[PDB]
Amino acid sequence: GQWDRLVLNTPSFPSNYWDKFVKRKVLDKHGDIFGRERIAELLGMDLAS
Amino acid sequence: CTGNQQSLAHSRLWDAVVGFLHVFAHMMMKLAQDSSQIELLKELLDLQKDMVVMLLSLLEGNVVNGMIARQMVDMLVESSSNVEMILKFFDMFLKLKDIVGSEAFQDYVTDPRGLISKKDFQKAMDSQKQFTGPEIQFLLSCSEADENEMINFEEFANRFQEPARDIGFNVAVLLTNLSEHVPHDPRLRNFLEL
Repeated sequence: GQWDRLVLNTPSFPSNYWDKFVKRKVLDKHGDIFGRERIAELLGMDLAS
Repeated sequence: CTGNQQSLAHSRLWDAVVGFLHVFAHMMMKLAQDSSQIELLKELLDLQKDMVVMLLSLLEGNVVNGMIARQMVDMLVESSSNVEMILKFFDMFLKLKDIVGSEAFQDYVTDPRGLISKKDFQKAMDSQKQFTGPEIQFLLSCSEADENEMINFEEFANRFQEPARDIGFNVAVLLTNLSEHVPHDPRLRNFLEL
């Protein structure tokens, strides 16, 4: 449950699970209520903002 | 005392409560825009407690889809505009307790003593979703003042939880009981999603 904390930052997370956008539509649900500028990097995917 | 229950149903009672619902909304709204008259607001809520509870008494011992319960939802229809004004009031003070506490809001606060400015509060509220613009103007208005940069949020939230911990419970019971006894009425559902 924490060894897999090492994969979210890489820009290749959806490699097999078909859903190669499992990183943009989480950005929008939580989004405003949490730090919009800080979840932009803790899920990798820099330059998002 | 079913024989007595029908007497109040066939009585000039509904036009009294609908008037009460109207006057309850504005003073409950007006009083909150001040810090010195807050003491009167407490016993005003106590009147709400002792008014909704009697509506439960009418509803107790009722049959499903009964005649008494029909007027209960019917009376709410012609008073609808005033009802949701009361309902909306609880939402702001039950979600501001959630906004104040999230670390996202803690970013805009940079004040070791603990206070916050006014314009930054407007930005922080606007940055997040919900809380339509005019409501933000209202929330700023009911806040405190002095120096235009002294808004103690840690105390501003915990000033309507304990006094209004009730009422909100006894309207939750009211809506839930009504929803069960009359299960198919589109008028009733509109209030539930609010």
